[PDB]
Amino acid sequence: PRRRVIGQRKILPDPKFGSELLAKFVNILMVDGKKSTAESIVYSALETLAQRSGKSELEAFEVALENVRPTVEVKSRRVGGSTYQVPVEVRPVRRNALAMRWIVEAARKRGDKSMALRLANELSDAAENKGTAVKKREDVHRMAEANKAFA
Amino acid sequence: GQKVHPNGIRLGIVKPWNSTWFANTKEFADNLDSDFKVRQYLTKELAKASVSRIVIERPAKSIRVTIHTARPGIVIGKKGEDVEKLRKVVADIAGVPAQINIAEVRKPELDAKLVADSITSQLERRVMFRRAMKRAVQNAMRLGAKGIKVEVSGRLGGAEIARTEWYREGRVPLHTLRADIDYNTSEAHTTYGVIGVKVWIFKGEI
Amino acid sequence: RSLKKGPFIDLHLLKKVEKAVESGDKKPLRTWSRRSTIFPNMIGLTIAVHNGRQHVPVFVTDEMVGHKLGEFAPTRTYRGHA
Amino acid sequence: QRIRIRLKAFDHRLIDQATAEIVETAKRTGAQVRGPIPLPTRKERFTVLISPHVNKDARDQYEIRTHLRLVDIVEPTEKTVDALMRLDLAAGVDVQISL
Amino acid sequence: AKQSMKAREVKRVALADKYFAKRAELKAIISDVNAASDEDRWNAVLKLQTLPRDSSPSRQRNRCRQTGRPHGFLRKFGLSRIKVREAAMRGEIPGLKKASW
Amino acid sequence: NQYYGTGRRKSSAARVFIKPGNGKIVINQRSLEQYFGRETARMVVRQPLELVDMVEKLDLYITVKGGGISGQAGAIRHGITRALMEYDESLRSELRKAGFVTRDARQVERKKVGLRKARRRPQFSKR
RNA sequence: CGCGAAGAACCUUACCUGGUCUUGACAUCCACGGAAGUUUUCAGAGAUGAGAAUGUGCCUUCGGGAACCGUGAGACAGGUGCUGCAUGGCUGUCGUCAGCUCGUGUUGUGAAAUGUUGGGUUAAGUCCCGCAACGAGCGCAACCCUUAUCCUUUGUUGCCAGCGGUCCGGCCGGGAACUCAAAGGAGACUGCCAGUGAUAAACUGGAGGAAGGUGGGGAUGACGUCAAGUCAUCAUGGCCCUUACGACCAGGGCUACACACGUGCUACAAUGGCGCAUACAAAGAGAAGCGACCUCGCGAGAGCAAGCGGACCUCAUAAAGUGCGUCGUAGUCCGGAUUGGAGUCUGCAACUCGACUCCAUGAAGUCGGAAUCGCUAGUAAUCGUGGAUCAGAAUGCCACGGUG
Ligand SMILES: [K+]
Ligand SMILES: [K+]
Ligand SMILES: [K+]
Ligand SMILES: [K+]
Ligand SMILES: [K+]
Ligand SMILES: [K+]
Ligand SMILES: [K+]
Ligand SMILES: [K+]
Ligand SMILES: [K+]
Ligand SMILES: [Mg+2]
Ligand SMILES: [Mg+2]
Ligand SMILES: [Mg+2]
Ligand SMILES: [Mg+2]
Ligand SMILES: [Mg+2]
Ligand SMILES: [Mg+2]
Ligand SMILES: [Mg+2]
Ligand SMILES: [Mg+2]
Ligand SMILES: [Mg+2]
Ligand SMILES: [Mg+2]
Ligand SMILES: [Mg+2]
Ligand SMILES: [Mg+2]
Ligand SMILES: [Mg+2]
Ligand SMILES: [Mg+2]
Ligand SMILES: [Mg+2]
Ligand SMILES: [Mg+2]
Ligand SMILES: [Mg+2]
Ligand SMILES: [Mg+2]
Repeated sequence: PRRRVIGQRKILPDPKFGSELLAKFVNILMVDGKKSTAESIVYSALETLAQRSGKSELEAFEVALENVRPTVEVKSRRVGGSTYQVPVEVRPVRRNALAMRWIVEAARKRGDKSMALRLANELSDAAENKGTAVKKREDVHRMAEANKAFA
Repeated sequence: GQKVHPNGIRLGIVKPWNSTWFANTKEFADNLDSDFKVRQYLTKELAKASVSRIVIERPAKSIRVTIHTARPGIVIGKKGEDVEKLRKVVADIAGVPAQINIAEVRKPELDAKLVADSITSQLERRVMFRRAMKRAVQNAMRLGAKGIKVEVSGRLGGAEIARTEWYREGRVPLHTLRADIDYNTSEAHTTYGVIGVKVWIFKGEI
Repeated sequence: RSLKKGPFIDLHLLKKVEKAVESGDKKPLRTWSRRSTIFPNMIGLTIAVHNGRQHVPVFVTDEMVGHKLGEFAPTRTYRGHA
Repeated sequence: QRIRIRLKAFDHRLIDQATAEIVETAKRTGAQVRGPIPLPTRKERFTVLISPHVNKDARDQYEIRTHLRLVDIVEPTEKTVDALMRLDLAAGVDVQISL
Repeated sequence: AKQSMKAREVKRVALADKYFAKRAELKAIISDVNAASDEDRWNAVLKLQTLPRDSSPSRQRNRCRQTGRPHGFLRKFGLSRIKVREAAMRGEIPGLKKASW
Repeated sequence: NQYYGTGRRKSSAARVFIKPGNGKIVINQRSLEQYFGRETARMVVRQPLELVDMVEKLDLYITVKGGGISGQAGAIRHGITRALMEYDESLRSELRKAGFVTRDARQVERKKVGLRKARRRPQFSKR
């Protein structure tokens, strides 16, 4: 990306709800181009949150999403052979992307039977501000305010 | 870098094929090789008759070979015993009967095959390559050619180290597919080895 | 392996072996045909089968019937590396 | 009856004019001519190594296209058959007739 | 060059249509269970061996027609890859132009 | 009268006939729910008849060929678009803004010599 | 370093052991004797050595001349023997990088410079201004192929909207609308509208449009560099062999195995494994070939046998996908290496050394150290299909579509 600056690419809403955010979620969960599998898994986990521990069925997702979204990041900048870890503000879309990626990768490394109920537990405890996605956020923060002097 | 063959890249665009028969994959290979044999003959017995192109065409079950030549009198001979003594053996080689026609090239200095043959014939007569090359270029350019370039390569003048020496004049746009490019190659077998000659002649676009 | 529709054996080996079982056992029968099935007909005779440079003698026991002759003459020499 | 004519060639202009020559010489004897129809062209591809030795990724790709034309005649008077069997076309066209 | 290899190959071709595609009856037919299930089929299996080691269609290497190269053969033209390229660029194989799709 | 439309996607081709005044979606002599088992294909086919709204205001007889599920669904969308554009002739302006009118011209890229895929390169290593 | 090799059981084959030949396996010329082919005979591993039968084409311008065989003596044949650092031809590479030069003029004693630098701009030595330069050439771009929209023509073997009939299958009558096929034509040009810009060249944005700024992909590789690669495709200067470094045959070997490296395939599972049911492709090949239906076999396959030189017939019922059931986190109903037994088929012949099937066996492996590779969109990832080579023998190579 030296010269050619890029616009954006379209994305469909979700059949069942009509969301772009959750359509992003299932693209990030999809593996190998198996979209049907990922739609099945994500619907199966999200209703499992809603009527087991939860609200109106789109709200129950965003409440777990907001508590893992980071507000500050670290990016590194070189001197002549030194690189400072400078804290930077994260842009909205990158906030959603980082949150979704951390949720998916925390759900992938659990020990329960299905992927739907793994996702279910992780989103449920992200709603309760514990687990490992939220602590991923907490320690990216920790490191960002450890280097607060290099702003 | 290596170049594309300038006649091959223009087949079907502006340059036609040298064989215009049809065949299924049953008789394709033998058609091809009997064409090779006839071409090898009509190369090697018309050696000093200045033949430039041999077009082979196969109607239903028999052949006709059109010989483009600069010196039609020797390939038509003394009242015409010689196209007889040629078709009697071409019908012998291709197994089917044969017919022979003879077309004249009227300016033998605007054909890459004849110019290459000329330069190799002079090189085998122990002539300085510079003089051959420059005479070819000036003779081709004084007859209306829009461009020409010749190139000789390999132990020029008996040197121990081979060299490639080329001479260009006019305009030879090898990257233009519209371009009327007449290209050909020849080899001179001297007492120090083989010397390769390539000739490009540009006559116009479309 | 081969089809059950006929085992294979050569002609010259077949005739050499029949005449050797009529005439009593003899010299190690020199052969090059490593591809021929061992038959019941030559239990007891010694066949020296070619292995590339030599003729290895084999004394046919009844356990060998059904195998090929070449199985009893190794073609490659090898005994350790270092 | 019906007579069926299949034309194969390596280029499309020669076979185009050959099909013309057929279908107007068929209307010249006053016959009904069904067609001409272009059947799908069959293109055979070849891929060759282009160095003399040890250069696996350097290759050339060629193709031969065979063009196929079909024409049916459905009202043959006796002067249509001979009138089609006397016709002179250049060497690139292979014709197959079917009674 | 190795002219002797070309001689071997042409001898195999000639001797092979000499015997087989004419006397395949010794294997294609007599092996049939409807032809024999006994000493006849055995006698045929042993007769198939006294025919020369050649004369099989399975011993032709199918070399090039001009240089005699074993490898890179193309059944469509009867030439090696080198010869089909050198002759295709010169414009001698009908209809064979460079493909780009 | 019939109002007709042709639509095409990756390798599929769909012809669409619309009649006034009934609610049948029938594709290849089958229901929509019998044909497309995936609700995303069902959603893509109902897209153009959601801005151009209906209850059961036109019935549509569709056939399709070639391609897979997504290709056929996109082809049917494009065909419905063209057919209803022949029907009204001035629903065009808002269909342009929905992206339903542009023929998606993304085709699968050819495999190239020396490459394992269209662009995937063999594993390189310095030595 | 899945490179020559687009396919080493024999052959290929160039290597080894042994058995053999010497004007020769391949070619021309000379002399003599036999027309060529036939189809059996015993020895030999085989190359090679030993009888019967036979033909007589052809004009004889009646000596024999033409095809094929045997023997003799020589010019000679033959060499995948060496030199790619003697060469031609062909190829890789920097690199599809934007450059590399020339004529005339001018400047400098001269090697040389200028032009080709400068201000902008572009993917581009692309274009515009300015300028001791003025012009030109090879490159860039365009012309070529393919893909994305529409129109015209033709309408089977391809198609089925409106019609009649039907055994409910476009299958019959029938239609020429539609998909499609393949010829021709149209379309995109910063063409249009705003703004910025040095009244510039061009940049941002908008409209219309199937497509917008090189629309996507390919072919196309400038002057030259690396004494780069190939004398084993071929061709070729010189050197070397000439009862052998040439030629024929059988068996073996190129498949060895303490190890090290490169490129791939299959896994370590639940986004999964197994069982049943059921959808949606594209592009190809086929006459010593593709081989349907039916019958037999658990299966690989076998028997019989139609159709097809092919928009008709066959290869050939796509798989991932969807629905239901089960397994429930285990070295497992994961993995399928290794080995034993029984077979099929191709082929003179599967020991060394083929592919596939059935029953049994069920290693390692639980996501991989230092480190390292590919990819910017129908791409990556994954899932099947086809082709060349080829009697048989792909996890390789070259192509095609699905999901994405
Ligand atoms: K084997
Ligand atoms: K060279
Ligand atoms: K100058
Ligand atoms: K040499
Ligand atoms: K071997
Ligand atoms: K592999
Ligand atoms: K590896
Ligand atoms: K197991
Ligand atoms: K094969
Ligand atoms: Mg073979
Ligand atoms: Mg793909
Ligand atoms: Mg490779
Ligand atoms: Mg410069
Ligand atoms: Mg300068
Ligand atoms: Mg320029
Ligand atoms: Mg200037
Ligand atoms: Mg029409
Ligand atoms: Mg260009
Ligand atoms: Mg070197
Ligand atoms: Mg070397
Ligand atoms: Mg060598
Ligand atoms: Mg051998
Ligand atoms: Mg090897
Ligand atoms: Mg495990
Ligand atoms: Mg890129
Ligand atoms: Mg797979
Ligand atoms: Mg494949």
